[PDB]
Amino acid sequence: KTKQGCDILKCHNWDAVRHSRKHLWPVVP
Amino acid sequence: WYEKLHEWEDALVAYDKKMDTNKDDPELMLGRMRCLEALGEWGQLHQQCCEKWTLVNDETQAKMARMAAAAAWGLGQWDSMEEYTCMIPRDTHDGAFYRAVLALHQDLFSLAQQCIDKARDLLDAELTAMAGESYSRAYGAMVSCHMLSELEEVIQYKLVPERREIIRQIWWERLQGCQRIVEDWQKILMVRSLVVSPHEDMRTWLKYASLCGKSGRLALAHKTLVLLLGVDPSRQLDHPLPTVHPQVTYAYMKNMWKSARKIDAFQHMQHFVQTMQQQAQHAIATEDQQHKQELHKLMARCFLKLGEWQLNLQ
Amino acid sequence: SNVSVLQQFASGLKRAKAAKELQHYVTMELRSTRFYDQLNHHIFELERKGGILAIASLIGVEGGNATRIGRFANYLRNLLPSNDPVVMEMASKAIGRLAMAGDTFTAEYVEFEVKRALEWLEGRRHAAVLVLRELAISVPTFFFQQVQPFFDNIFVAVWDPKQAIREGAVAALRACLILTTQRWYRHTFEEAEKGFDDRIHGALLILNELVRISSMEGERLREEMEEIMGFGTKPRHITPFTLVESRCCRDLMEEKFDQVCQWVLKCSLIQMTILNLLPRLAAFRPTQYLQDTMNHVLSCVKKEKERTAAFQALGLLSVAVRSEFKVYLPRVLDIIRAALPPKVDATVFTCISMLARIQQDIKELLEPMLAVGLSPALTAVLYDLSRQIPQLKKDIQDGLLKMLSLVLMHGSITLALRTLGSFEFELTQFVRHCADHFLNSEHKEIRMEAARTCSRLLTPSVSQTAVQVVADVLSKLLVVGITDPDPDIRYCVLASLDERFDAHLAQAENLQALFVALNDQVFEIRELAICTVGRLSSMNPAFVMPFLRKMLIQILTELEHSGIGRIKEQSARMLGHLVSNAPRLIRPYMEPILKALILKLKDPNPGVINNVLATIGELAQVSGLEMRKWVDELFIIIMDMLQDSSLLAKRQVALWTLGQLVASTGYVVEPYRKYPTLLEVLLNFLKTEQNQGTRREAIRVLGLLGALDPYKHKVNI
Amino acid sequence: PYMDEIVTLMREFWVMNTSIQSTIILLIEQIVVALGGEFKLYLPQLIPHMLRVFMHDNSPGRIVSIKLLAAIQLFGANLDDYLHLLLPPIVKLFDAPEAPLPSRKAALETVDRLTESLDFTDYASRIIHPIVRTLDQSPELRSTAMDTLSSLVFQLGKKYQIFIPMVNKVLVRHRINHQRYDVLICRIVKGYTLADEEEDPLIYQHRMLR
Amino acid sequence: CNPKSVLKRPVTSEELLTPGAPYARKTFTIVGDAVGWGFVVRGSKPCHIQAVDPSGPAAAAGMKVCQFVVSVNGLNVLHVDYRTVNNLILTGPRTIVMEVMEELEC
Ligand SMILES: O=P(O)(O)O[C@H]1[C@H](OP(=O)(O)O)[C@@H](OP(=O)(O)O)[C@H](OP(=O)(O)O)[C@@H](OP(=O)(O)O)[C@H]1OP(=O)(O)O
Repeated sequence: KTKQGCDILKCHNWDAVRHSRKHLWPVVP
Repeated sequence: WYEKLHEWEDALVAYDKKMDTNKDDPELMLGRMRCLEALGEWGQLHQQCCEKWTLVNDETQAKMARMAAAAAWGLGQWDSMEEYTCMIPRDTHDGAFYRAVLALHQDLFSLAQQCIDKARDLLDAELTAMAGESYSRAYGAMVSCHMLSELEEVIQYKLVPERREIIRQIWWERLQGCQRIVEDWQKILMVRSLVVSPHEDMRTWLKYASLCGKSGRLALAHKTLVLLLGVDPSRQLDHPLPTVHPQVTYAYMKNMWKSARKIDAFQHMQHFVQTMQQQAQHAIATEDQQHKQELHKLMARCFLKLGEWQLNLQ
Repeated sequence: SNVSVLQQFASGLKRAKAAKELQHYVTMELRSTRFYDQLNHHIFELERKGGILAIASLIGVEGGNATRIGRFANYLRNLLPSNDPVVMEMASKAIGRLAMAGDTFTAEYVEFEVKRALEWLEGRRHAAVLVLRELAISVPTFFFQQVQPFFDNIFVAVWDPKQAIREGAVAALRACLILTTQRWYRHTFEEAEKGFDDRIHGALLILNELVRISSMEGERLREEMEEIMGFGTKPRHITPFTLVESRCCRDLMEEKFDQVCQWVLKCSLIQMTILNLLPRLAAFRPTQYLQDTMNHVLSCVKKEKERTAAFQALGLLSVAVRSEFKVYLPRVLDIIRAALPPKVDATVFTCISMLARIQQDIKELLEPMLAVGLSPALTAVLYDLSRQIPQLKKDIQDGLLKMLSLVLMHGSITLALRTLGSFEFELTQFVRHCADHFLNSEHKEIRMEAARTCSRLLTPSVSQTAVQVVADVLSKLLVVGITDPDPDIRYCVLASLDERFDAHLAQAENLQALFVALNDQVFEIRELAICTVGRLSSMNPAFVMPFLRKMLIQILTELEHSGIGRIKEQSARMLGHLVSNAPRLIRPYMEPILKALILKLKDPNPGVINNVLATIGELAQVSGLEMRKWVDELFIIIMDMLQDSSLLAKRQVALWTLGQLVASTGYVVEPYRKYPTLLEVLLNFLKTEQNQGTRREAIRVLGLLGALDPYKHKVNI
Repeated sequence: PYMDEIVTLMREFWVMNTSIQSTIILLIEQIVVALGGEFKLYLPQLIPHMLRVFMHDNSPGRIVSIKLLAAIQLFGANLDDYLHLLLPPIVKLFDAPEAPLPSRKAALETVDRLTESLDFTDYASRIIHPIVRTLDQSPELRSTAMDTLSSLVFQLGKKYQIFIPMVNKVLVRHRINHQRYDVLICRIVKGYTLADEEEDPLIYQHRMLR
Repeated sequence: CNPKSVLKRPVTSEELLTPGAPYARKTFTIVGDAVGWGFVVRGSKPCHIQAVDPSGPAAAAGMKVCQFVVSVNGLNVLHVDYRTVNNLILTGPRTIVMEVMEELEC
């Protein structure tokens, strides 16, 4: 649920969604 | 006269006789630098150019600049190559190529592109005139433009990491068409060193090492083998040769047979082949597609040399 | 076809003439010959300006090699005998332009013209000088065939009792002297000295040319006055297709000073020449002489028709020696102190800028310059002074900002907007108000500059105080870029939205505005729009990709179904932009695209071929080591366009794509054996071709393929 | 099964300027009715011949083009992937001043008639701009051109709202008062509902049919 | 062996900082070239100029070998390593604003 938490999972070959639900058309920055 | 014959080993001793007996004008010393560069001994060339870089005429050191820069590049001392490069004339083919490679070291890709383009037009005049006689005459310049196209692939090598598996595949087959000359391969292989270290491709350096021993100097062919191994087998003789890199150590044993050791090589060959069978077996992992076939192929060569050498000895 | 051409020629002969000539050149290049020749003959016989302009416009476009040279040679000699008005000067330039086309008979025509001009060397001397100068400029090599007779002829023609004739001879002599110096000094000095001992402007002009040729230090300052990123950037992944005078110097200076001191009020041509000669002498020969030159310039500064010449001369002297004008600069400042407030003014700003290149004099002089007016010279001079000498950057910025704010409160307004977007300033209030000019003003010129300055004024691009304003002004630009009537305004708006705005154009609302621009009547906007969405596609693929798939099929539909050479050329160009800009998306679509283009090359029009070959160049970079099964069947098509080229078409694209699909595929040494002619033809291209771009490409192809030893060349024959 | 040869046969004998032109056009109108939905399989094969009739036609008054514009209206929804290359030739017909007036009349009519069965939302700027430069140019095409524009504003939802300042400038200069266009603009400037704005034109057409 | 060294003066620290009389500060702006500017600085504390290409653009606009620099492109670099100065100039624009000590033959 946090940017810091997603980085830990990425090291162990686990991906996660990096956008909230307020906008239904996410854009990768 | 020896330089015009491309015979440098007796040229160096000729210059030493005229200089060791007595120091003379800065013309004989410049001749040695043209001989040390051809032989490929950057260690002796670097100390001569650095010491003489101060007490010479400004015009005299302009000619010395190009040879001094090559010596610095060969030893990897990039802190001193910059000083020598800035004095090479900028209106010559060698004046742009030697500073284009400087930008690659310091990661200046935009600047290097203009230098490569600048060198192409300067080399154009020297190429059209030579091409008017015959292709054989215009070969010393065509190898120069071959090296220019290598610098563009160096830029691509450092940018896209996904292509560093076919870039070092073109460089192999492209080198199979060039004339088998030690001097020509010495410059080409030196360019392919800003990105790929020799330990990353023994398939190319082993071929160059064989070329130097077969037709040129055995001393040069010997230092290129200890570099790949990482240790010098000539220092310690009782200890067995390194087991890793079976292809590299196989070439080293043949070098001993050619030069002076027809008995020590045979003893080392028996130990090397003996350890191969144990290494081949006791391997749970199966790699019969490539590794097992390649290992078995090396076995036939090793056994064949045993029969030939034993008959020669006994 | 002929009726419209005849009507256009008559209208141009009698801005309308320039527009007609440009339209005729475009139509002639796109595309009858007898009708055009008959119209030109009638125009030349009758008027004169239109006939010369039409011939010049058709020169270098139709492609006349020798047939057009002969017809134009007779026409050129017809107007050479009589020195017509300034309109005939274009005919002389047109003759020079035709002679510079590089024809076989051009050398013979130049020699014939030189011989004819030599006899003439004021309805003959003036025409000969202009003709000789045009020939020398167009063909410097042909002008050196006979230079000794030209110098003797010029020395006698310049002595004639005329004023405008000497101006042309001096320019012709300077051009000849420049050509000689680039590759007679005693003869020129002796001739000038003999005439020095009506004979005022001519003598000074000859001496001025020698001084400028001998010393070019002062010429650089004059050129600069008349006129007024990074080594560490990574390349793009997919690159698309692209002596005697010095010895006799004190005597000449003494003679010039005596003439200036004596001929103070006795002779305007001499006064103008004296001021011009003074800056050359001051720079070449640097305190009695300096004081006398300043006094003469000061006397002519207040004189009529001489302030502009004196102002330029004073600035040149100050640049040559700072100590000489250290205390004499106040006189120029005092004279211009009340002159600026009183408001011809173009030279006033030029003198200040020239004399500037100490830091306290410009502190108060800025106010008088502000009230002088808004002119391009004033803005250029102020910007140059600030960059060269940033003594008071805040003071210069404050004055420019104050004037700009007052101007924008209520054609002159367009210059103010350009200055704001020209260089950096120290701005959220301006961008909000700048979004009102183009929404209300109906002038087309003001909206073109208003769009450009808005994008450049958006430099501040994590706080919710500036995100709203930049997102608001960006909305208006998108609306104007798609809802403007003439395509000229729409074209500049989309060009402003460069790669820098990638992070802000990915919003859902902004994407809809760009999607409208994809289907536009003009191709220049569709070509630009498709490139923008391609880069923007990798950012928000949920919106762009569904629309691109429908668009991609339509591009390939036009290639095969529509049997029109113009449409196929149009679609192929757009295809190249899409692949060269969004490589990742097009990578899985190699097979449908390559097969379509290959069939196009083997059709049983230069426009289509030059574009499909360029497109294949980008397709060979995106798909590394994948375009391996088509190289064998692609070399045959490419090689036929180089070897045995029946038509001298554009081989640069074929050469460029040949070396582009071998550096990525890996096919290097093998082609030298299958085609035992590729090595020979590439070497032949070095001597035959003269273009620098093509030559630098043939060398690269040779390096990429290899450096095979000469023996293997013999084996391959 | 035999349609492949028929299309191929017509390719050779359809010379651009010959007495056998109208029977070829009349043959097309009978074929499209027969297939009635699957004509798109063979439509692209005859497009290149049809393309060079709107720019290379020596018939007096452009009767051949007019007789062909009436045939395009019968295609209806058959052309969906071919509208991108067949529309620019149509829009090039009613903006050229030198074209005969009856030919320009049919080009305006064939768009509004084709609107009833196709979606022109994507091709918005392609045909809106040529219309706004025809109202100020020809004072005799005011009535017929507004009908085509009005038939297109209906498909567009609130996305047309940004084009109002373009057209409002032309109308106040020439005093054009069209009843139907007045209704549509009112619903956009001031809200009417929420389920009607930004509505897909094909869904609305299907709803009215059923 | 590795270094050469050019300037006679061993150290110039605390001397350039004081209002030295023999020298006079000057500012040089050098424009880029197709192959590079052609100057090298190899001074530890003062960052003195090591060598200048005689045919390079720098030699055209003065820029003699025996010079010291204190500020580059506005930023003051009076007390930094030579390598850091090289990093800054490369990262900067093509045109470089340089201040030269230009000792007056002393
Ligand atoms: O010079 P030699 O002692 O007779 O060795 C040769 C030589 O090997 P090097 O590359 O080490 O010089 C051959 O290479 P070429 O220079 O002639 O190309 C190589 O042939 P390949 O290049 O085809 O591998 C051949 O190998 P082989 O025995 O497999 O035919 C090998 O012979 P030895 O390994 O038996 O010494």
